[PDB]
Amino acid sequence: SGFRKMAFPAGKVEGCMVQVTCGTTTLNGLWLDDVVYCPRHVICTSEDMLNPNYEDLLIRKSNHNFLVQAGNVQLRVIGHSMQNCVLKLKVDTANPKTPKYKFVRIQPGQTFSVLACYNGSPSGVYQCAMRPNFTIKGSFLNGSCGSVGFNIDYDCVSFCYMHHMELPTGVHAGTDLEGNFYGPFVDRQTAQAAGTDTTITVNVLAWLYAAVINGDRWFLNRFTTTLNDFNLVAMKYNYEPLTQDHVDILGPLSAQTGIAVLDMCASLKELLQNGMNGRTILGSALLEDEFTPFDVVRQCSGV
Amino acid sequence: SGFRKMAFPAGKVEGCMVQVTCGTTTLNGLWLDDVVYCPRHVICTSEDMLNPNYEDLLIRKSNHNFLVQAGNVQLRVIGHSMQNCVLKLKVDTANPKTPKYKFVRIQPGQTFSVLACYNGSPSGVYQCAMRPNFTIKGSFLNGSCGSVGFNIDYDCVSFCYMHHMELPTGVHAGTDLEGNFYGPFVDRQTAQAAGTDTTITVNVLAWLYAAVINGDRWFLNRFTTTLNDFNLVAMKYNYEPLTQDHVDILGPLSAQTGIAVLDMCASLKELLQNGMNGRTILGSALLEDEFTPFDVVRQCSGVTF
Ligand SMILES: *[C@@](O)(CO)[C@H](C[C@@H]1CCNC1=O)NC(=O)[C@H](CC(C)C)NC(=O)c1cc2c(OC)cccc2[nH]1
Ligand SMILES: *[C@@](O)(CO)[C@H](C[C@@H]1CCNC1=O)NC(=O)[C@H](CC(C)C)NC(=O)c1cc2c(OC)cccc2[nH]1
Repeated sequence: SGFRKMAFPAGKVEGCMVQVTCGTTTLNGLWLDDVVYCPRHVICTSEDMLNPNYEDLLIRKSNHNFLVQAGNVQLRVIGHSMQNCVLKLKVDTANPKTPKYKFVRIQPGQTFSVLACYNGSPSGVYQCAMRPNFTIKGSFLNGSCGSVGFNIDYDCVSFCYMHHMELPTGVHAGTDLEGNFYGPFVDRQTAQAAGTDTTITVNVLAWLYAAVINGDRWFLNRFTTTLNDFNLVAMKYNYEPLTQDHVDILGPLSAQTGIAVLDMCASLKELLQNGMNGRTILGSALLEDEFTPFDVVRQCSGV
Repeated sequence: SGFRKMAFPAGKVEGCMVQVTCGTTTLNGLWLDDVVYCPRHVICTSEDMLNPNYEDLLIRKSNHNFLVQAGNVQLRVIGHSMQNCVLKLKVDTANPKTPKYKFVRIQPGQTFSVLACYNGSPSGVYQCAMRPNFTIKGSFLNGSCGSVGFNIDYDCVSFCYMHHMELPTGVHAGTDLEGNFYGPFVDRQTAQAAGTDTTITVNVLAWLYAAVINGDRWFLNRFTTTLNDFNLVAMKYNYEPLTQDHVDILGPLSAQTGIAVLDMCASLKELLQNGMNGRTILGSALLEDEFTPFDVVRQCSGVTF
């Protein structure tokens, strides 16, 4: 029993983190085979970062301009190219710790594990969710650029995130491993805002099922709602609409607890309209929305 | 910026997790150098666990009764001994991935990363706080016994926890790496209840220092207090009393902010006696008590290992 924000074991990724320095700029890189991936703004100086013409800045660079260190050993750069906001630094040595990996673009509402690194050295691991406005609520300080987010399926690491920026509001933004930002963000040194931060409804419902599986039911009620009437109320509160696909994804949690999805929706509607008073759900005073249905199934199946 | 429950990178521990099996009973063990550590109840059958005599049950076992596997590779057991509730098995191979490590016994309020493991395979990592009642609010399923909790310092992994038990309330109990349980629990198949829990005062204060570091300081008041007077008051609100070590580990955050420890105790005292008055701290109206001073420091300054 029990339910906790849980990340994947990061050992397979820890063996891929390196340090990338260009001039006075340093951040993290991801070393897979004989390629090191890192945010392209490492080639920038403090002045270039205000408005960088990356294609212009990149052509004026040589291989020896890039200092790549894997722990103690320094890796010799024998080529370099750009794929959107990701610099690809070819090296004369293939990482012997390269695991089975793939590059994927995660969907909003989905979760992944982040391996926060500084100076190429892992520092901490935690789980994040790709929010509807394509930001993530992480913990990133100066020098965390180049940190990656990932999921693991058996023996395959699916890389989905590389960190680039912290918005003025304190949330964070980044790209997939092909260098495409999540959201309307750009890698220039400017204050940038995201779209309205809507709540991942299917995740909140999954988290309510987890609370019930762990013996908490004070928020349940005998009322019921139609899918449309629930979505009417949810959208009023800046919640994402619940699709029939979401209803289907919640099936296992419904079968395990015996609470129909539309029954849980009636509970959430009451919570949204009445609040939680001073009560808590799984120790939280707010409705948690960064647990996916699968995150709940993996921790609550058989409980 | 940002504040999260953050676990340590677990690569150094993942390379040490193995599976230990006796008969049909299987759990996790910790492979360090040429010794594997694991809960002693692996030697029990399902019925043995109801009322085991581990000394008697162990006398009937030999080295050849122990199946130790790293993945699918068997590690031949060449020696066995019992230390409290932990079984120590000498194997013929020294773990090449053994990291710098030490065995430590933590205090209530200290946090550590748990590497949840099943059949010797790491499955998840999350941060836990040792409650004052010597339980942890973990997430453990069948086959999780032998999972360890740890901290990482000078490239050294300090092992502090090995999983054994789930309580009826849904919390969890275990031992240190010397087999000594945290709290008054025993490795037996019975429903055992933990004492009444309390809030970890030192961690709440650390969380208040965190808010002040971030410019959120409305709660800072003009009063101070003695350590003794605060402890007597805090206990009336189900808060644990502070020790001299607690005051000392709060030192760095006290110097960083310029707020004396006993001054912030007086501020917390007012929050307990008067409430928040519809206000929040770091975005929450709930006082957080599972962030140690180091966690606040390690996360407000990005220390690596
Ligand atoms: C990377 O480590 C840079 O190498 C760093 C990310 C963080 C810094 C602190 N916490 C983090 O997560 N990223 C940046 O500094 C980026 C660099 C861009 C992509 C070139 N810049 C920002 O994240 C950024 C800039 C500004 C800004 O300007 C002016 C105004 C307000 C917020 C802001 N964030
Ligand atoms: C280990 O994996 C066993 O090897 C397992 C712990 C969990 C199983 C699911 N989630 C967990 O955390 N541990 C046990 O099953 C222990 C075995 C002891 C140490 C011999 N037993 C319990 O945790 C336990 C027993 C009982 C009980 O009796 C019957 C009544 C109520 C609760 C309870 N928990």
